[PDB]
Amino acid sequence: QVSDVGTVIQVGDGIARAHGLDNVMSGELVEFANGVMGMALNLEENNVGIVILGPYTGIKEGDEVRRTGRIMEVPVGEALIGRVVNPLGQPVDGLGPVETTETRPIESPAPGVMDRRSVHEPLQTGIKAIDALVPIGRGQRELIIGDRQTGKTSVAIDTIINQKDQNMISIYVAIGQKESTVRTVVETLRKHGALDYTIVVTASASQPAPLLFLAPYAGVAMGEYFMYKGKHVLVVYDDLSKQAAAYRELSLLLRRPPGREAYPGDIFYLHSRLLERAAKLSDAKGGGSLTALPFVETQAGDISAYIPTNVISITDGQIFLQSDLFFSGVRPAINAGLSVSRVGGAAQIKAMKKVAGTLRLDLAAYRELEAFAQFGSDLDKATQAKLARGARTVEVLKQDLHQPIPVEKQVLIIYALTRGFLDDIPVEDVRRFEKEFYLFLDQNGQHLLEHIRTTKDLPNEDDLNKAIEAFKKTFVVS
Amino acid sequence: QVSDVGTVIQVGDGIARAHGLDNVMSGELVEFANGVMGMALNLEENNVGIVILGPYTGIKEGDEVRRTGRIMEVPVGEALIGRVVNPLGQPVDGLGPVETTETRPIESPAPGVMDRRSVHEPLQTGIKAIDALVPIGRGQRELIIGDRQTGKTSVAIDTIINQKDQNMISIYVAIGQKESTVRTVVETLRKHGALDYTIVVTASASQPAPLLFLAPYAGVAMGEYFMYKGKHVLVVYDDLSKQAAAYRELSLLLRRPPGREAYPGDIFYLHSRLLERAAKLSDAKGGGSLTALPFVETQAGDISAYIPTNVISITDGQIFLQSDLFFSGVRPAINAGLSVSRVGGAAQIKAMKK
Amino acid sequence: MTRGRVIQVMGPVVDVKFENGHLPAIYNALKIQHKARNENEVDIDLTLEVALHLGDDTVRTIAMASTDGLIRGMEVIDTGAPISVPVGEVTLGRVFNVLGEPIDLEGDIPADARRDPIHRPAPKFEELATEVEILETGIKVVDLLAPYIKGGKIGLFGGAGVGKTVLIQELIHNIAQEHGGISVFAGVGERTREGNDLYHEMKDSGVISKTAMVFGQMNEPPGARMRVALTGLTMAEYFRDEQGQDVLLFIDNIFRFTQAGSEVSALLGRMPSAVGYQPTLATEMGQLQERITSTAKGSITSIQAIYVPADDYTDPAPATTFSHLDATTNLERKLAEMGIYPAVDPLASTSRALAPEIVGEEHYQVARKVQQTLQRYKELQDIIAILGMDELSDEDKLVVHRARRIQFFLSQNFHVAEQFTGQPGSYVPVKETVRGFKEILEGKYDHLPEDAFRLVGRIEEVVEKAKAMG
Amino acid sequence: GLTMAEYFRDEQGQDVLLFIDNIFRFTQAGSEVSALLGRMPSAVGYQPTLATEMGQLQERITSTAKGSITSIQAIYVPADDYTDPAPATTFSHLDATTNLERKLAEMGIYPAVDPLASTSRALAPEIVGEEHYQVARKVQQTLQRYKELQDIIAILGMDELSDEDKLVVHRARRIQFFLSQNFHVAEQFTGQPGSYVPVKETVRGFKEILEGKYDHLPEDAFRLVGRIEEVVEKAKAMGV
Amino acid sequence: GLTMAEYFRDEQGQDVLLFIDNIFRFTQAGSEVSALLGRMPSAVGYQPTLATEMGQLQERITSTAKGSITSIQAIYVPADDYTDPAPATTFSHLDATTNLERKLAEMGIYPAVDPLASTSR
Amino acid sequence: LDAKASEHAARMTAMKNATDNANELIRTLTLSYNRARQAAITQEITEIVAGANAL
Ligand SMILES: Nc1ncnc2c1ncn2[C@@H]1O[C@H](COP(=O)(O)OP(=O)(O)OP(=O)(O)O)[C@@H](O)[C@H]1O
Ligand SMILES: Nc1ncnc2c1ncn2[C@@H]1O[C@H](COP(=O)(O)OP(=O)(O)OP(=O)(O)O)[C@@H](O)[C@H]1O
Ligand SMILES: [Mg+2]
Ligand SMILES: [Mg+2]
Repeated sequence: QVSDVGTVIQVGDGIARAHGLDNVMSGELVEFANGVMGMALNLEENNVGIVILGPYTGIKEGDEVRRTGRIMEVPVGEALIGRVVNPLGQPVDGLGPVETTETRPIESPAPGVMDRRSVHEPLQTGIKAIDALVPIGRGQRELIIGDRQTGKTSVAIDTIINQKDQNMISIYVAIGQKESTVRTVVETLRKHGALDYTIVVTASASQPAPLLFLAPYAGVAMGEYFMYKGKHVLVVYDDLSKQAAAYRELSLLLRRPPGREAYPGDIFYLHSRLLERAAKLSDAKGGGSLTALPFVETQAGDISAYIPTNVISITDGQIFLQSDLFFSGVRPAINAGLSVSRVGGAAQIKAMKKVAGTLRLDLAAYRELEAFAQFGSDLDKATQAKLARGARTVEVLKQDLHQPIPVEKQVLIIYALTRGFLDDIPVEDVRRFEKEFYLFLDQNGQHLLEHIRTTKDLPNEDDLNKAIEAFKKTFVVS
Repeated sequence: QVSDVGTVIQVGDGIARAHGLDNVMSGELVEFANGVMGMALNLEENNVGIVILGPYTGIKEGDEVRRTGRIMEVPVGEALIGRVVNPLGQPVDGLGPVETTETRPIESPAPGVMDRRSVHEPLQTGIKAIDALVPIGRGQRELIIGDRQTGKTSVAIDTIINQKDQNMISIYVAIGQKESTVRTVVETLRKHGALDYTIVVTASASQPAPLLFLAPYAGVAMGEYFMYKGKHVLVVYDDLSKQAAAYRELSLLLRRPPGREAYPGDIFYLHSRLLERAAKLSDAKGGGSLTALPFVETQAGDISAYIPTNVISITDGQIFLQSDLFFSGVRPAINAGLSVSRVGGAAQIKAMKK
Repeated sequence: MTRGRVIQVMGPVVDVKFENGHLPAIYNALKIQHKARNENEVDIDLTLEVALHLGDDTVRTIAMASTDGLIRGMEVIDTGAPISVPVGEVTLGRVFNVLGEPIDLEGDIPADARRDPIHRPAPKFEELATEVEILETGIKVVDLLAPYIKGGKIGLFGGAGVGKTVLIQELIHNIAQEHGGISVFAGVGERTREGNDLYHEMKDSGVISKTAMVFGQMNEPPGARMRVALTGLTMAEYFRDEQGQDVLLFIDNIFRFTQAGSEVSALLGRMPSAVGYQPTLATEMGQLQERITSTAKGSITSIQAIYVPADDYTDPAPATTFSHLDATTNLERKLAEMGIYPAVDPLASTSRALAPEIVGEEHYQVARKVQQTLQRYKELQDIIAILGMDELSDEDKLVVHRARRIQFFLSQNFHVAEQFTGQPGSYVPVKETVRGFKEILEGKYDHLPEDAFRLVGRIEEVVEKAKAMG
Repeated sequence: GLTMAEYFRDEQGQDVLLFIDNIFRFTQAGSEVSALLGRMPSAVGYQPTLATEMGQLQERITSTAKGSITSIQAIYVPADDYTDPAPATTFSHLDATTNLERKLAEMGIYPAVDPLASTSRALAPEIVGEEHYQVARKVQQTLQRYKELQDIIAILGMDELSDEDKLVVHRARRIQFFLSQNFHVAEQFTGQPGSYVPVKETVRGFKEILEGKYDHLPEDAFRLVGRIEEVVEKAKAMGV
Repeated sequence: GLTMAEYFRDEQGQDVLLFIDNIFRFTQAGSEVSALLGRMPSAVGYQPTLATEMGQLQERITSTAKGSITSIQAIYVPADDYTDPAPATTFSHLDATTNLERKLAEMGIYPAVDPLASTSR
Repeated sequence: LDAKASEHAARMTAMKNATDNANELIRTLTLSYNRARQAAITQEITEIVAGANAL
């Protein structure tokens, strides 16, 4: 007879409808008889639509549902560092209770237009092909897009590992992947030592659709707690497409008017809500910032689908990865042509800004003159030199797994390539030269390495060229 | 009372439902409380569906609706010449009221098979290309088709201007055009002196869809008055594409299932019963005529689209304007290959044939 | 009696049941002000807009903010009018959201300020001007090859790296200097970071003191993202109707207006149309666009940035938008990288006004000749890149000689470029620019170096620059 | 109309011609009504009962022992799409079909009959004759080869074909033009009067063209003539 | 079948192989039952719960500390469209992928195991 | 020498024509692709909505 309980009328496909609960809030969290949680989404005139956050098969028509009095929230705190949790905050690593003391709601307003600051600090991904051509800055939100099995997860893991010395906290969100893959990733992070400043959020494929739908919001809610106290947080989403698929399932099962490709009306509102909470806070608010790296899956290279187009419009930049280029030895496989970063320049140190100006033009020239490459071996003025330099560029861009390169060494190698020192070394000796160059530098270039690390600016031309010429003479040509 | 009075129960998107109105007939005009007119569309068992012909923000659930007893109709008369009116016959130029004394229904049957006659009188457009290659006779239905910015409006205006000395009455119907463009067109006609014999019917883009849907029928109803008295009339529709869009919007709001390109099934019947009312009458019927020049806008010059093919199936030929040829400096850019006049040749003076 | 109660919440769509005989009209705004009675509730400050009358004394509404925390049965108040936003001098230099509340940290507007409804019918037929006028922007390329029309709509094609914000700022500056008219910027679906950058740019340039900015950002609900353009338009219409001014209006991205309308239609549950758009696409676009006109006492001129989905110009949204345009401006990365500012494409840019009836015979002839010369130069590019300049025919040599002069003279030194370049800006009347182009075409300055024509403004400054260099 | 004709077919035993100006409007009107009757929409918005209604109309138009009805029906194809359900369902009810083509119409070829898509159950060697059958099959083969060559010819011209394929193109263009004819009723469109060509003359003319007896005449001489002799008549006095 | 294999894994600690032919049929059966149960179809007429059902099936095939189940699954590709939801949802679950290329299949060279379209972890 | 110069001129002109024809063909095919894309999207959404309001 009270307004704070209810009885279930319909059960099926992970949703329910209850009679009663006259005083429940829209978006509130509710509790079923057997103990599984729920969310009230549709408040009809005489019934309430509830999505079920767990195994629904234990629910039968006629059992009781109770209020909780809280809009959905997640635990936050430094105790979550190093743990693996589901979007509800309950640990799944098995290492005991999580021991938190604070909570933060899932849906909170984004920072206003007057609370933000222009992006000016660099985020060192440790990948040459990204730090050279596609800069990423703290506070920027960048889209990483590619086909299935192209290396996106490897790129994300490399980025997360590379933040070891930085004063940054990394969050990794796994939506709709194999629990085996998630455990492999956790093992890799613990192996490299990154699991003492990282939180992992898991919503695997066998889980009910609402948990997948809520995982990225749990991730941003956990990040914002560190962000608002003056820290830098990096967030990674594994599949916004699977996010969209889960939301589509929930919407259709709740019987809302279907739109294009059966997606509900506010799918763009959902992704905008998610990706507009990352920003660089103004100095009055605090020094903190949050940067987001959503992922999107392309079906056989199609980039014009509804969800990929929405995400491309929302974010500030794109990095495109291709299966064929991955097969062609370009291990990180960034298609530098149609990838872009709108925050370039401010997100780079002075040395990188100086050395990366020439590289894009050379790579573009190679890409557009490739017509004379396969069919060729004819004398020419430009292409005889332009294709020769472009091949060396493509060879230099390549990198091996789980070995992030410091920004100063990236600067030095890019300077060497752009100054023509590679113009005689054989193309299959280019990578050997690069490895030998790093090995030579680590001992014979302290006055360059530390100078760059201290001043953010290029060393003296005389000293730098002298060291490069010394190594170049030391080099062995096969 | 619920016999000649009703009460609104739903309002939305220009569609209203009313309880009562037992004696209303299908197609009757109903007058709301605040003076906005409507048309009784569907007479269901307990409620009447009304299409609001105006601004529906001032209509609220519970408002009173009154019958008028008149089938949907518009005023006609010589007093209408030189004025600018909305499809319901109310002036918008601000020059006072219109003193017509009689009306004609919007939905009227077309002339029969035995009432018509062969087209034999030339209609001079004053454009050398058209009058020499694709002639037009009185009573013909000729289509003008081409992409945006190809001079269709200018062609219509030139034709209307050239009728100064011929005995003709011109009716220019503007569906979905910008009010600035309609104002400029009216000023051009006034300067050249074409408002001695012209009526302008306008339903701009900001108006609700039902007025755009009704406007061409109002125009042809105005023309038929002179047509059946033995005069010659010319009617121009600025574009039937925008009327088709308005009708698609109305149908989808009424929740009728869409067909090809989301158009309703009766989109062909929408235009056929409009263009079938233009004809050359017989000597016994009076010898009057009505010539129609509908416009259709294409996308990238594709004439295989649904609406262009539908309209081509109805009219007696079409004049195709070539977009890139227009871009090349020849402004009356007539694609001679795709332009044909089926009832031409006989409708051309002897001098031009040779 | 103006008290209703929430009866149903379905996300953004909220249903309210009013007492019989007191239903609010369509488009009216409803307000909810709920304080948490106990610890099991949350505070609510939410505004709703009426959309339909469902019958049974029920109203279906669209929310202007997040609906989380609503409880069935709380009180709803009817304001008796649509959303109302402040108008006048108080709006200059301020930043607002869709509801008309100041977003910048400078402080709120007093309740005694005048406010106007967002929804109003378009101006009548006889209130319109009967003639076409040119809007003299003072920019050489725009004034010559793509003139602007008082009350016309202009689409702006481009992106990042091509100085779109610089062009916008210069338009605002020139209009406010030479005509006295203010401008309004409406950020429909703008990225928040880009909006912050634009605000700081305008504050640096000093045009913020003579413009009003309204922001509806991507994170907001579809109702707000749909209605922000109309509040911007109302803020402009006040100055058009009361001050009799020539006012600029900038709509940040008009495609997002259409797609937000589509989302709202889907939420209200109406059947889709071609490629899934709302049935009322044309009607909504018309109701927005027809209020940007030139009347007997003033005008509003709109510069609109347009996005083309899938690069298909036949898509219904661009197809409907282009039905209202009177001009076009394309920004070219080639020109921007080459060094021409404002980097407007002299060939791709078009205008309806460029006709002898509207502009004049001399201007029309000069513009056509400039276009032909640039087209010929564009033709000779390949044979130049392969054979070499001296290999050409003599007349082609003359054409190539003259074309670079024309290309550079189309550049201009903007006032807002002073803060970086150190060079004072210039405003060039259309008569001066047409005369200068006539002189250059007639071969009078074939002896001056091409670098004298880089950034000069009038035709005297190129002579002075050449004389100063040598 | 069908009932009126069936009276003469059955009661009096007359041979009856039946013309139907457009049979597609019948199904279009059916679809227009179907929504209001409460039926559910079908694949392309048509009525669910499209095939049954058309069948019930079509099986009445048949020739029995009492009399013979020969029916000629004009069918509209919306949006030039031959896969639309209304044209797609009508195919199974016909014996001989002629498929008109907009592309052939624009080239000035009249009547614009597609020579490949058009079919007839009467094209068998024991019905029309061995010679007629051979000529028809050879003409269709040549036009099929010419249709296949279109992509190469468009992308890089006729200069890189082989000698045999060039001869195929040379024959095919002339044959395609010769299939055009000047109708009696097209007198009002162009002043040229019409012609009536017997089947024996048609077969002999196409056999001659296939044998190469007229390779030298310009292709424009074959347009809108009729008999093969008029081709030579037109080639003379044209400048040849 | 999976229930039969799970016993050998958990109860006896063995190593098991599970051969499943035409996963596409398993997807299509659910796609058929969804319409009959009366739920609004997905993008290409598939059921709304395609991903959830496929995950709840596939994720039970794992190697635990007690034992391992390895599964080899054949998939018919509908009309060679790899963008179909049934194969698209499968890609995110397979460690090794072998592609039977139609180009090699129809030129007379079998087993049509594509040497380069194949991927493997 | 004259014959070789003529051969290279012929190659230049003919290959220019071939490239231009390829570009025009690509443009027309792209227009057809856009029409097909829009038609497919419309048909998909119409069928989904019919199956949804069937209940
Ligand atoms: N920089 C690299 N160096 C060496 N190998 C790499 C590199 N990047 C990716 N790879 C290899 O490419 C393969 C695919 O990469 P990865 O596992 O990250 O897939 P993914 O594209 O993220 O796919 P999924 O959709 O399954 O998440 C792996 O075998 C990985 O080792
Ligand atoms: N015969 C002509 N001679 C000279 N200029 C012409 C001619 N016809 C059109 N133009 C020019 O082309 C412009 C095209 O505008 P017009 O409205 O006439 O064409 P439209 O294709 O019907 O346009 P829309 O449907 O977009 O309103 C005219 O404003 C005029 O400048
Ligand atoms: Mg992944
Ligand atoms: Mg026009």
